[PDB]
Amino acid sequence: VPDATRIGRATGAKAPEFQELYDFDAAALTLTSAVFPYDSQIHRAHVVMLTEQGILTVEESATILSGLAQVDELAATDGSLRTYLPYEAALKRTIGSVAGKMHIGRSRNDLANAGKRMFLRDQLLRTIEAVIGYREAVVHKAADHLDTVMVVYTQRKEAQPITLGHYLMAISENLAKNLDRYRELYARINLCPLGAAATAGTGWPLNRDRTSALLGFDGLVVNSIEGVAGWDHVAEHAFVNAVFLSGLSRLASEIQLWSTDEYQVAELDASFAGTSSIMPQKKNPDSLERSRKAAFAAMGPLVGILTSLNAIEYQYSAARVELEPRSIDALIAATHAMTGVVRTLHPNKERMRQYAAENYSTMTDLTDMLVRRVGIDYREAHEIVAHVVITAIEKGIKANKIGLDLVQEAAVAQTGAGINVSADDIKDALDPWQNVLRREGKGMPAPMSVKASIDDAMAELHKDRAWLANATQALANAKQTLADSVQQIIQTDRKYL
Amino acid sequence: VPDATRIGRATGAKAPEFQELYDFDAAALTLTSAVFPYDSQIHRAHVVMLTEQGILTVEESATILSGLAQVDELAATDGSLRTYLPYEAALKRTIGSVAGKMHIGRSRNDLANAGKRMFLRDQLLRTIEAVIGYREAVVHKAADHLDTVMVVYTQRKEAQPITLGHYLMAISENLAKNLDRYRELYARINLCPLGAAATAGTGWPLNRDRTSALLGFDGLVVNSIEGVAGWDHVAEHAFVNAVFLSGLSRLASEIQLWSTDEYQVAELDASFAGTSSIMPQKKNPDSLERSRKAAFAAMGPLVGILTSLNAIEYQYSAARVELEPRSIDALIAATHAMTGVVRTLHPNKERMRQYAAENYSTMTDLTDMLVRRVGIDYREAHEIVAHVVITAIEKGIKANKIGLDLVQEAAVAQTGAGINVSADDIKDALDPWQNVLRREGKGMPAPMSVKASIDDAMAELHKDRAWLANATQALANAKQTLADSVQQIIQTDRKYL
Amino acid sequence: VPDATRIGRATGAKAPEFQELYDFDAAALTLTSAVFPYDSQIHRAHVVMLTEQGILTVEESATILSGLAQVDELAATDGSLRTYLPYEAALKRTIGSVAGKMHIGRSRNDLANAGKRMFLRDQLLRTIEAVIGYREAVVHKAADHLDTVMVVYTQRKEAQPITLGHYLMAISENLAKNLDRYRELYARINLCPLGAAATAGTGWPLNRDRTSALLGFDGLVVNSIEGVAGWDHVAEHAFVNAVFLSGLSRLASEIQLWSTDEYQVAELDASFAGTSSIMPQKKNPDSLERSRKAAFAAMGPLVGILTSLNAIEYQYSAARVELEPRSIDALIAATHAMTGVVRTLHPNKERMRQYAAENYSTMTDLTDMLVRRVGIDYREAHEIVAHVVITAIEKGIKANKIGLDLVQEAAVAQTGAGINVSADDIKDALDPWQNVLRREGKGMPAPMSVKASIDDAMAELHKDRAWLANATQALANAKQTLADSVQQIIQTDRKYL
Amino acid sequence: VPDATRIGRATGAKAPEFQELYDFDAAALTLTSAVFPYDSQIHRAHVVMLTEQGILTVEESATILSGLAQVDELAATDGSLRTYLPYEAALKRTIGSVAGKMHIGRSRNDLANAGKRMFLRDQLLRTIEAVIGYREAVVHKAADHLDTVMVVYTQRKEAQPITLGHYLMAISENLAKNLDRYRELYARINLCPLGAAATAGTGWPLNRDRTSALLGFDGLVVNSIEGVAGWDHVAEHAFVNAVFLSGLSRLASEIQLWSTDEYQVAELDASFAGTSSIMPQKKNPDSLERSRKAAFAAMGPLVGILTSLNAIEYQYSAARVELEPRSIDALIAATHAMTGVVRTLHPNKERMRQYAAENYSTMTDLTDMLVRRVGIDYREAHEIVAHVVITAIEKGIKANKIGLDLVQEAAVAQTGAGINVSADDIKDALDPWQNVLRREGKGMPAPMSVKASIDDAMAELHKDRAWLANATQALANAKQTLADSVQQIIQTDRKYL
Ligand SMILES: O=C(O)/C=C/C(=O)O
Ligand SMILES: O=C(O)/C=C/C(=O)O
Ligand SMILES: O=C(O)/C=C/C(=O)O
Ligand SMILES: O=C(O)/C=C/C(=O)O
Repeated sequence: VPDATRIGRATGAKAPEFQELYDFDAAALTLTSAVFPYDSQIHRAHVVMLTEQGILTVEESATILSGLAQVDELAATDGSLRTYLPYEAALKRTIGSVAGKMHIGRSRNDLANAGKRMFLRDQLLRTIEAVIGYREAVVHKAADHLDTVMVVYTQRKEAQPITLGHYLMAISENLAKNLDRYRELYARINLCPLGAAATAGTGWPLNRDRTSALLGFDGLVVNSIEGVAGWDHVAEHAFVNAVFLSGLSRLASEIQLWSTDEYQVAELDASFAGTSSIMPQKKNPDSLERSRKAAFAAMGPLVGILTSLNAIEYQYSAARVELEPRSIDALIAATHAMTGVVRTLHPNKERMRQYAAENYSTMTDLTDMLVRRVGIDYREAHEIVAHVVITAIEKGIKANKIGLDLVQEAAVAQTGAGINVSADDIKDALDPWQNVLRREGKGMPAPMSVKASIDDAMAELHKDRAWLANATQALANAKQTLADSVQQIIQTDRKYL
Repeated sequence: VPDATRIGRATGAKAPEFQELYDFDAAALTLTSAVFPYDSQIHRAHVVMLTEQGILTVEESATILSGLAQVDELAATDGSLRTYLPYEAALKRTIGSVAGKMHIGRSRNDLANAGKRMFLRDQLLRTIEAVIGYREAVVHKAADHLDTVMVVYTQRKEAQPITLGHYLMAISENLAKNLDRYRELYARINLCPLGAAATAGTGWPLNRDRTSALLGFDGLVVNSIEGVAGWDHVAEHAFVNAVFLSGLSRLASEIQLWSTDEYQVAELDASFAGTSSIMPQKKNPDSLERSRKAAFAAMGPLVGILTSLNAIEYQYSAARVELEPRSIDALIAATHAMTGVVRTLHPNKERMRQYAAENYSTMTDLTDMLVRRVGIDYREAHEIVAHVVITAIEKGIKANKIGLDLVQEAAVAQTGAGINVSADDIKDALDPWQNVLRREGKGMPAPMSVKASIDDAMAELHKDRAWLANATQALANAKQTLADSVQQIIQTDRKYL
Repeated sequence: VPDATRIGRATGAKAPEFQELYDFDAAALTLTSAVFPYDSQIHRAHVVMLTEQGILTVEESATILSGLAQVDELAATDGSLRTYLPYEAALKRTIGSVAGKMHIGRSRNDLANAGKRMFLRDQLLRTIEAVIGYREAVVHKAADHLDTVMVVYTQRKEAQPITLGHYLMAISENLAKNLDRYRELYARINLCPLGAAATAGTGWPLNRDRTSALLGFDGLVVNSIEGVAGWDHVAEHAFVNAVFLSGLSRLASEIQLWSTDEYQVAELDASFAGTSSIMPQKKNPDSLERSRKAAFAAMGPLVGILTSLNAIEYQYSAARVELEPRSIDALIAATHAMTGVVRTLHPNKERMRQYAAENYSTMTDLTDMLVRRVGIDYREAHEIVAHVVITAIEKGIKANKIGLDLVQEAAVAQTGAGINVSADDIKDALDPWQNVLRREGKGMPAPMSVKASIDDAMAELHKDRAWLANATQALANAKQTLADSVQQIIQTDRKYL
Repeated sequence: VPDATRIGRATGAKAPEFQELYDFDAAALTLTSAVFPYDSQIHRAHVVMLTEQGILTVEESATILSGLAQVDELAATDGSLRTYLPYEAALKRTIGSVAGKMHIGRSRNDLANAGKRMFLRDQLLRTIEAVIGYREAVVHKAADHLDTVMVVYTQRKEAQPITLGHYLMAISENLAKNLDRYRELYARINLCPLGAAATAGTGWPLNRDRTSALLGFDGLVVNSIEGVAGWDHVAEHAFVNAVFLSGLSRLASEIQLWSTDEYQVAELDASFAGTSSIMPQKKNPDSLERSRKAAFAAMGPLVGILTSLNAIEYQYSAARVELEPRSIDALIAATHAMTGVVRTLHPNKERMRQYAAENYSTMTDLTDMLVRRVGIDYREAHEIVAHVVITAIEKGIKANKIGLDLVQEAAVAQTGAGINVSADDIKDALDPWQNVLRREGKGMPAPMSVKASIDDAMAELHKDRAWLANATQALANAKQTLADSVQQIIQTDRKYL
């Protein structure tokens, strides 16, 4: 059975990244099912620490640890075992009364806070990975379009000539700062609240540092109230998602206008567009609009979470709103979709140049030339060139057809006086590519300036990947260190007891 | 004329911090009037750079710079001159046509982005200052209440014994992370977009680094589109305000419950409470409720800003929502009010202790003691002690009156078997102060543990103040460097030209 | 296997309404799966109308209609068939090329708008039913507590004496107005956009009224753009949900304070409370806090939907955010939970009376008595009684122990003059039940006044149920009328063709 | 001094409605100053009722009423007198101790709730007036453009031919339903809470109906708790503002795309456009973007209000967020601005027609013609015409140049078979005006169908104005009835006492 939406102008298959936008909602896990595997890691790390602190015997610990493996497999198909007390009771039915001792010095409150942090932690690295891939495609695309002259817009009106590469590097700088936000957030998510128990700690002599290290945390949530009442990292995760996706909506919207039947300065790759069930001419920006949809929806969790925090005391509370898997899955799908949109975008270079040459985005350079050549102030030069545009539009004269006669008329009609410039000055001022070349300072569209920004971004991207690789490897090491400690307890018991 | 609200139980005057909550709304500036002084600084810094780049003659520059001082004073009483083009036109009427040259290589777009950043920058240091003062009062208050035994709550139910000092250090840790958020934000606000002009830079050879340095920025917004389209720092400023104030609402709510007629474990200082026009018995938490009001209201700008970014392209746009002075003023007023609330709070130490001793928050330690002494698992010990509580409540027996007989009954009724513990074990387990002393690990309420957290917080507070002092001094130095460069141009012209 | 959370003080099973709060998230349908059955109703109603308009032959219509039944059953187990074009293609594979004719004069745009309206329509009647059951329990509970004297609070401080019945009838009036909001919304949801096709209608001679009537709509969305671009009913549905649940959060919060260990003026029924895995004394308000959680979360869809509308043009758009089943399911679960909370709530009548008599909520009546008996203005009487309270608190004198001596002292100390009232006047003024009886105007807590409000509410509830019964029956009639028309076409073909 | 922004292409003056967008922020009142005049009306109405109930003597009443006039005039220049207790104290200093008796049976709680309702009530009629003027301009504009053929868009892609009049009547239907929302809200705002006093009523025998009638309310908020705790009408006012403005943003956005340099199918009137300080060619949609800005900002109050309600109990609370004058003023300014935008919009009729004829929006009619003429199913006809478009685009053939040859090729290439249609069938199918004429059902763009919608809208507008006139006159009558009752008391005292 084929994809029934790939009819008419919707040729070929959906790009896989495009298809993600349609699949994440039905495939998303509940928070309970997403967090459960991390809870079972906490059970092991907590039991190991209890053993090392002499609170559990090795026999007790080994019996518990082996039971966890059994119940975990039961919970793979029995969802009722994915919350704590049902899980603890199933462990009791599996290994006996000793199961109850794994909760010594512990509560559902610090267990849940820690487990949710571990889930958000992995999802944050997953997000940073996707955002890096987004930035990579943006920069790589820019490197191929240093000569792609086109107009930049302000207030949805043509402003001045730039290049497509110059535009994309604005997105690169946006993404660099959102990656900073995410990395800054990671340092606050990756703190271990275990040891706070209900909210006040415990009399049992826990080693909170050992539990934290075994679970991959880089530090503690120290105060025990903050350990269970702390929720700002959840709100912040929701916010960075929201603000990052607002910039993704803006690019999607920008490309959607580029790809209107009226602009026709860019076209979506067939693999990122759909069509209509009724209108055969439609090549619809489904990828862009469903990406924006996800950006709008990300407003919801942010408001729900902050509302819930505004509604309570500084306590553990079951009334706090969560950041759910389906919200994060939507962000990833949208980020992947726009990664592919950018990679496969087809700019219409000729029409881009045509607009730059014909639709008066070069008038600023004409104004600047008057100021530079004859020394009038900018406001006076501005009034003259404005008159040029008004007259040119009235007469149907494209910007690249503006000449000495029209400029002299405007100056006379506006000041009563001619103005001392040549037809070559005017010609050079109205050449959109010369407009680009002259804008060669930092962050400006001249190829050498955009090229420099690309070089800096490629260096920053290397550091982005390095930060991600180190954070990921640190978690993998701790997770392996924990698995080793678990088997060693089990082997010690099997061998000597 | 006296404060007519200070009647009956509302004795004395409002604390000044309390009064701030009533004054900020009517006293708040428009964004235009708040940003205008920074725009005039930009005019000077931009003109200086134009002069150093040989774009303006010294005569032109000096004439402009002296005119700015004149128009600035006019704008002190003529609000119509607080937007750019009216200001430029007034400068033209004051010094002549040369006024128009101060806009060379510049736009309202990068002028406004930079000016708003300078405003938010100062307001961010103002906020960091206030939050530091908030944390100082919280830590200083904690240092005086290491022995103030009281219950901590979870889900608005008494949980376990702690101390007031232990609770306040949860707030200290919350504020430390919000100070990190604010400092992280500062690095993104303190970037200079000047030189982007409309959105694509300019052909004029500007020195963007010089303009940035003269205005106190620590770096550039490089890409010219990002310079004018960039708005994420505004959304982020709104967010940190929102999440920080949500924690302030939670403390306000916590104290409001403490100070209910039913809890009576704390009382507001008369200078932070009001009364009713009809009910003479009322001592109302006006300070707390208007502080929460400001926290709820801070949700608004965050949503408005993010909505506006989700609604546009990655362009300069006049449709973007701003963070306004009155919102920031509300945060400061609430932060100052809660600073004073915490400083002057009157805890009722005797009733705090009474609840800890009588209302069963010590049952966990009783449970832990069974596990420790006889070795039963925690779940079984938990069921027994639960039976103790049920029976004690039925019989009207306060927790500190629970003895050997009642514990043995519960064990028998629940397991058919007695349990091997002494009356001294039970007595020690139900002593709320011993509950506190036993919780002596990291972040737990034992005095030595809270004392350690205070010591660390005092060290962190020293670094908070140091970061603030350095950031503030850097702006003062640049502002003085700019004033010097302005006079030197004016003096050079007066002397030689 | 038993409910492992029902341990210790969590006796018995969860009330079913309580359990709903734990089940709705994992059980919720996607919007696609929830809307799909309504789409298949639209296919039938649209085909019937095409037949009656002579666009389809009876043979064609009968073949299509019988195929719909076959594909519907396939889609019961094949989720891929729950969007239109896969469904249309499966119908094609089932009955042949004629399947494509069911889309004549139609689009996915007006099909989806109509199908989602039908879904929200049924969910709105479901919500109105639940809210009615909520109000019924509130009023019925009030009828049993006309004598249950207790204090009302303002700003979380005891204010004046009322009754529990009086408080609950405030909730009844709140719910009456939310039922008006919902009924007003229903009239805007129950409009049929079918016939708009893509956005501009069609050349085919459709009978839009017939399609609308067959699907239970009470009218048309006339303009074809509004038919597909119209989305305000979705935003409004989200809003009424949000504001209704904010009042439910406020009642939940009110009861949670009542049931604190410090108030102890009400207690949750065991079937609506939980306990702690660590603290055996906990009787936790899980029902209340998860109900508030749902109220906070309802903020999310409202913001997401409105953001998406603010982000587009007045067009059909795939970027619009939806109101999803899981959000509505959460509201129902919370409404059912609070319905049972109210029904089974255990007020502590004796302690309610004690607070009313002892904690100075009667001071207003004492003030009013001075004004009435000696004729002083209210502000002067207020200052005297305030002095009474201050002195009584200082001396540890409960309000019901205030006598002639203390009142005369305050008057002297405050005015230098005694005051002409008797000890019987004071006694009557400080009697909390007399406070209630004297408040006998409209909407006041006196039994006869609350009884009147109950009578009016019982009459309004009869009209609520009548409106719901009529709306529900109208849909059932249209749905049966449609099923009949479908079989008749099928029978006509089988018999004559 | 001229408007310095009216330079270059920004010719003439701003339209006054355009200028409103720049003035409302600095001119907006605080809520305190906006509500104060209504509070003084309440003082009079409450005193009158106290007199009629025999609680005040005529001498007392007359002395108070005359003092109110004096203090009101003082408060015109002394803002400190615009809150109750300062006002009451100034009245005391003016007429003596008797001033305190105006507060008998009353609180700041029900005074403030009622006063804010009266303010929102007037602002709601002001809003309904503005929205009516908005709808009038939309319908009147539509009546002049029944022949203005143009394409409608879906997903920002050309869809099918319509007319400008047809598009505007979608807005008319949107506004009709928002007027229903506002009128429905009015019935809930226009309820009087006076008589609730603090929250529990009073022992004084007030006539709540008389006070309500004197102040223009159409009924009571009955229950006294609901009278002071009730806030849903504030949230609802914020919501209708938000959803109404979201539709205004969508029209603004739609027109902004129409007026891009690339569409060029409409142009703003010079009086609703601005220009750039740097780019002389700019004709900027400042009116549209600042209108959308106000729509985004309206999200803020809605979220702040609902958050505050979610944060409290069902009590009077000072923590509740308000709907402020500046938010309402922004809506009015945006509504007035878009009223003028629509009135003065310059459609480019020739280019509108050109797009309709050339850019393939007529392909649906071509598809429908195949189905109608040869009887193939719609999906097969759709695939053929899709092939026509693909081939036509490849060959650069405008839609109106598609002929018999190209259609036969597509049919052959796609089915191997020709198709039995004439060149005249194709020609008629591709004629965009015939596309419009054929869409003649209800709500479709055919002139006779749009004309009918206009006739119905003109009838509905007459009823809109009639509802507004009646509501306004009812308030004017009550306000005059109150002024008369005040003088009569004053005259009775002056004459006989
Ligand atoms: O699939 C449809 O029926 C319409 C799609 C569109 O609006 O382009
Ligand atoms: O000032 C009043 O009238 C009431 C205050 C309160 O509710 O406590
Ligand atoms: O279930 C727990 O571990 C704690 C519950 C509570 O905070 O009361
Ligand atoms: O006024 C300016 O400087 C730029 C305006 C624009 O972006 O069009």
